[PDB]
Amino acid sequence: EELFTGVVPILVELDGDVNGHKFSVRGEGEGDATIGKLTLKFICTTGKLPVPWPTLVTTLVQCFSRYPDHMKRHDFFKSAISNGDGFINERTISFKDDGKYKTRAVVKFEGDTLVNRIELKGTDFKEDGNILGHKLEYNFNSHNVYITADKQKNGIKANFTVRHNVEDGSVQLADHYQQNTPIGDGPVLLPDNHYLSTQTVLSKDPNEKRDHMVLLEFVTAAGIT
Repeated sequence: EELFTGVVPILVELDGDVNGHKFSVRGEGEGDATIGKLTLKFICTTGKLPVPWPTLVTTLVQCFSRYPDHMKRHDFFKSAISNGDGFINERTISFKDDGKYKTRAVVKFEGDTLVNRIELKGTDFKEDGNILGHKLEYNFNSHNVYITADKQKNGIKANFTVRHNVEDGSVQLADHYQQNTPIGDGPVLLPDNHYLSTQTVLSKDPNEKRDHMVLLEFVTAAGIT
């Protein structure tokens, strides 16, 4: 196809509930799948965010990952978007010794804009833990997202552990269980085992007074040759 040949505008909408605390996040930016780069700004439209921004990074469009040419057949994300009318991204994020997030999102184009609509539910968090107690540093480490084809439902699955730096020098782990499935019936390509290498830098908009997160991200596919 040709849907990701240049810079594409992106829109992210997230509605969540963590331990009863409801909230909403709006994301605006653009992506360039050719170099595997994302640049988006996120705002909490309901006031202050009840959880640390970094815990939402993975939830807040892997179709923008850079897949080297020889791995083009393994780019399930792009394939599903152009042959299956987008895809669904479901995850269970388990924070060690704390609560967990369960997320469902639909990723598809709306006009010339790639949209990621998410519903998030957080349960069993310690009101004084690293999440609700905002004890995580404002940064984000580099991770590898291991992808494999689903064994029974024409889709993929991924597993990886995100490492959140705690302000006391410790690290808060977040195990991710990911599942993707195209929204449409059409034939989408299934990949062989491989992973996505990711780098992310978080920052602030000096002129933004609402709770927010400016984000820069580089993702590259690897594991085959």
